[PDB]
Amino acid sequence: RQFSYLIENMARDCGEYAHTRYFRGGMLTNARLLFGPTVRLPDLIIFLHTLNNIFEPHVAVRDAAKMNIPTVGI
Amino acid sequence: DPPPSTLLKDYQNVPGIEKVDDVVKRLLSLEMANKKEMLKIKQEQFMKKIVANPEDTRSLEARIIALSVKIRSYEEHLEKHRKDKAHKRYLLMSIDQRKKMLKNLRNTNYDVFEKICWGLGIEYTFPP
Amino acid sequence: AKHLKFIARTVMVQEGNVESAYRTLNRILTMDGLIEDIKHRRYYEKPCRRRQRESYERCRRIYNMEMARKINFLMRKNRADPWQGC
Amino acid sequence: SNEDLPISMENPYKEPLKKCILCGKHVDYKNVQLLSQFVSPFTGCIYGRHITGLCGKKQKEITKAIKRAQIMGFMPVTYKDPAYLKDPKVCNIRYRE
Amino acid sequence: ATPSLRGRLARFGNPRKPVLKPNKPLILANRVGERRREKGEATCITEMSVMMACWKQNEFRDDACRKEIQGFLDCAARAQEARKMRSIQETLGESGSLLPNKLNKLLQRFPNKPYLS
Amino acid sequence: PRYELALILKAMQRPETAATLKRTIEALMDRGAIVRDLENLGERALPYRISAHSQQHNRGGYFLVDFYAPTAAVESMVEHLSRDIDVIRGNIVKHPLTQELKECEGIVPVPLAEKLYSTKKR
Amino acid sequence: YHEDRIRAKFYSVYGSGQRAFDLFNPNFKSTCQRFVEKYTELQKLGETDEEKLFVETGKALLAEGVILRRVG
Amino acid sequence: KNVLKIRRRKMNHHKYRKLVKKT
Amino acid sequence: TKFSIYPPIPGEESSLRWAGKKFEEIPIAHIKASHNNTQIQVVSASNEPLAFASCGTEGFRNAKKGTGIAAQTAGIAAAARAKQKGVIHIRVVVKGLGPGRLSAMHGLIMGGLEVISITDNTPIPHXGCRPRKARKL
Amino acid sequence: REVLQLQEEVKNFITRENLEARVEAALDSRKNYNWAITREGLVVRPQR
RNA sequence: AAACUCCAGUUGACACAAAAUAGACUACGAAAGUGGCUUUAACAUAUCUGAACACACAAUAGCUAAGACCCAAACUGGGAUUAGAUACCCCACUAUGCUUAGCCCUAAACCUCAACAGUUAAAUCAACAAAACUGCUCGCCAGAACACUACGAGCCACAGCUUAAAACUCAAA
Ligand code: FES
Ligand SMILES: [K+]
Ligand SMILES: [K+]
Ligand SMILES: [Mg+2]
Ligand SMILES: [Mg+2]
Ligand SMILES: [Mg+2]
Ligand SMILES: [Mg+2]
Ligand SMILES: [Mg+2]
Ligand SMILES: [Mg+2]
Ligand SMILES: [Mg+2]
Ligand SMILES: [Mg+2]
Ligand SMILES: [Mg+2]
Ligand SMILES: [Mg+2]
Ligand SMILES: [Mg+2]
Ligand SMILES: [Mg+2]
Ligand SMILES: [Mg+2]
Ligand SMILES: [Mg+2]
Ligand SMILES: [Mg+2]
Ligand SMILES: [Mg+2]
Ligand SMILES: [Mg+2]
Ligand SMILES: [Mg+2]
Ligand SMILES: [Mg+2]
Ligand SMILES: [Mg+2]
Repeated sequence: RQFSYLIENMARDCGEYAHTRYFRGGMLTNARLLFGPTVRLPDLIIFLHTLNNIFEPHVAVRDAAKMNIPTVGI
Repeated sequence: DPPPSTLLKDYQNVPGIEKVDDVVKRLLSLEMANKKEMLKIKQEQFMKKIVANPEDTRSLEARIIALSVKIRSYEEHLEKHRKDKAHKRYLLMSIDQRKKMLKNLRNTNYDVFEKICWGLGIEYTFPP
Repeated sequence: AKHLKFIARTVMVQEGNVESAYRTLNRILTMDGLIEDIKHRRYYEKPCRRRQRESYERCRRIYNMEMARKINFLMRKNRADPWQGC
Repeated sequence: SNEDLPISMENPYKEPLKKCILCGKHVDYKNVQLLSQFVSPFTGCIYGRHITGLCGKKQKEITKAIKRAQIMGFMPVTYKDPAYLKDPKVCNIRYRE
Repeated sequence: ATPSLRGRLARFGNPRKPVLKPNKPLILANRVGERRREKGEATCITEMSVMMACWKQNEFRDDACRKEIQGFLDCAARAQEARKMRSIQETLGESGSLLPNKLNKLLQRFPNKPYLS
Repeated sequence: PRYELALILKAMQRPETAATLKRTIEALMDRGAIVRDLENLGERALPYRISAHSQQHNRGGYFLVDFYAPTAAVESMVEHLSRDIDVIRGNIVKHPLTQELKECEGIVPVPLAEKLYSTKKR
Repeated sequence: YHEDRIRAKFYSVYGSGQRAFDLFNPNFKSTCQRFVEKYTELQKLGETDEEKLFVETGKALLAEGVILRRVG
Repeated sequence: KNVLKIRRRKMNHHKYRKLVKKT
Repeated sequence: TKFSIYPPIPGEESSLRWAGKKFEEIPIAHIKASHNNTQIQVVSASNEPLAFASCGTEGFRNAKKGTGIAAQTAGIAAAARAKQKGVIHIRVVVKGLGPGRLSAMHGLIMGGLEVISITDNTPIPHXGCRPRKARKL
Repeated sequence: REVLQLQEEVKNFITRENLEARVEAALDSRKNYNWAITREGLVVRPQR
């Protein structure tokens, strides 16, 4: 969260997308329900931090692989 | 048993031990030491009498002599402590481990096996 | 019985404050383990039960001391949120 | 090969091992002044090593020395000898609030 | 210093008999016990007997024992507020380092991880 | 071996105290002991009351006798001290200076034990 | 690194310098690093003794105006 | 584990010991 | 001088005094706090009985003897008989962890006696007689 | 070296000849085994 | 309540009983066990496994003989409780716990996790418990119940111990 604001601005500046908030269950594996049947998912997910705030892997790492989305991660 | 006046194994080969005061000889003798020191003297006597090299302690002969000295100490202990079940076990186990040493020495070196039996007064017996 | 008297387990009263003197004495006897010892000596505790109690009390100390160590370690993090809103 | 690569060796900054206040000193049963420093003033109870700060080797020597001195007629059992109440306080325990 | 746990539990590779037989795994939970209560004990009994002691001597005549009665009466009033003030102090959390609910939110943020991730 | 006799004597005048030490040291010599030194620790109040030979004692003279003797002399000497009416309490211990203190490097820290429980999720 | 042996002794003998580390400047040189550089130079001049190579280094810095307050 | 197997053996042994006393 | 909770040692030269009497000369209040009954005896420093009061001697019976207020009443009674004999300052020696352990001391104070020291003499065997078996409840 | 050290000490041992003289000499002297330790590990000998 | 008032409290004298604190230590022993002090003797094996055909041990309870006896305490007696109370609660007291000399040879004698060597590599891994395995050897096991039983044999054991089935029964345990 020290860098949430910085990362959110970098995404907007490059014309891309940021998710720095609490990651809800099924954003990727249940995207059609949450957003709609025609929702387009990300083609690439870049992790600037791969751990959540309890020192475990971010749930989106596993869920990105489930949806066969390539991940870049520090 | 060696005489009480016998010097300890450590002080027997220091130069000039025969010219020191009598009081100093008593303090370096078996009389002023524990029984374990008397057993080290007994082990040395058997080594020179039996083994070809008295300095080789890892030979099967030396182990049989070392254990035979322990066996005699257990017997003397149990003569006064007849309800000491712990040392009765050590005695019976030690007798069985010497027989296993004597067996392997008889199979490997009979000429030495005979000298060990004569020297230590062991009558080898075949198990039933 | 054979020792001198008024030396062991003796606390002097200051300015007639008997309440504070008794609390000091009781605190002394507790820290030295005499109170729990006296309590556990009213009825015979059989060895199996004493061994079980000692194990339970020793395992409790380890857990309580390790939980205390973690609380002290994390207490600095109880400060206000530096990134409120993010 | 390369001069800037790390080299294998033992930690040069490693601190010397800590020692108990009695490390290297002889614990005699006749030295009641020393032994009295490790018993409770009010009850004569031997302090545990978490109070005395001694290592296991010296905690045992102190315990065995106290038990020997007590029954041989050198040390009281039920209280600390009052002569030794003003000696240096080496144990980590406070009985007053 | 926390007591040692090396060689204390019955385990493969540990030759000796176990020193400890914990009925629960020695693993820190992510919560602490509740702020327990001290079972209440009867109050003001010392004043109660001063009132009752004088009553017996003066044949239960209040006029003679007015001063001893006012003592017991005031002591009871103070204990009724002291108990209520005690409840307010409990919420404040001054006595403890932290309230069990405030100390559990802190453990929620740094949960013990006895497993691999 | 080398022994140390911790001797608490009845509080007496100098002449009777000297006779007791001589009579006690001669008993050691009669049993084959080589007496090395005699140390006076001073007369003091006992840590507790000691009853010995139908008498109650509150003070005593503390003396040490360093000597070498055969192992069989100890048992016989302990019996001798039990009958001497001027001895309050006598103990024979192995001389502490015989036991050589091994060197100590310091306190080796004990790390918290690991892998006591499987890493399965509970 | 080899110099870690020199750094351990310098901190033991003279302690940490009262001068403050500036880890933001990538070319910062502490009193210990200045000591190590002089210690390395004198070793390359053929001196091989350790206790002698350490005392001569302190003198060189004092001549240059460096403050070396021995801890004990 | 429960002690139901131990309990079966407990009663068998009790009844046997009692039978032997009776006869 | 700073206050010492350690009692003055007999034979040494202390400056503490109570009505001109040394610590060794102050009478002793022996309180036996049992689980059922409290017994209080005030004796002189020369071991001469001066007063005795128990919960039973003050008209309490059965479970009423094993109460704090019963011991407090016994303390007042012992204090009254002790004060008549010239006792002001007393040394308290309490043995036992009964309910009248502290309450008995209050009664001594309410009865007019000044407690200068408190000593615990609860018998603790160091290994001794086997206590009775545990009760099933 | 141990026999040499021991040979000198034997000169100061007690014998039936010097027994009475060594007893009186002991009664006149005092040996103190008491000393205290500090939190810093320093010995504090007694004031005598 | 009964019981005791030759009772209780203070002080002194005071053991063939039991061993606060230390011990938050984790050691010794083959196991059983072993935590007051001193001394003496003293803790098998210079490959490993290995005797249920042997030898020597083995908590507690128990038997036989002679002693000790503080306290505890089966049984028993009294008090109380209860519909009953052959219990739980209270008091008293014995066998017994102790010593000596013989026996008896049993424990949830279980840390229910065999000895020796080795591995953390993976295909980790039913579940739970105390992670998963490799080499090698001995011991043991093969539905439940009958059955720590019957019979036989052995034994200082005689209402005993060890070894230990079958028939009938069930479709589960
Ligand atoms: S740390 Fe060295 S003896 Fe204690
Ligand atoms: K003890
Ligand atoms: K078990
Ligand atoms: Mg293995
Ligand atoms: Mg369990
Ligand atoms: Mg259960
Ligand atoms: Mg059945
Ligand atoms: Mg219940
Ligand atoms: Mg009645
Ligand atoms: Mg084998
Ligand atoms: Mg077998
Ligand atoms: Mg048995
Ligand atoms: Mg028996
Ligand atoms: Mg009784
Ligand atoms: Mg009945
Ligand atoms: Mg009896
Ligand atoms: Mg006994
Ligand atoms: Mg067991
Ligand atoms: Mg089994
Ligand atoms: Mg096997
Ligand atoms: Mg059976
Ligand atoms: Mg059978
Ligand atoms: Mg049969």
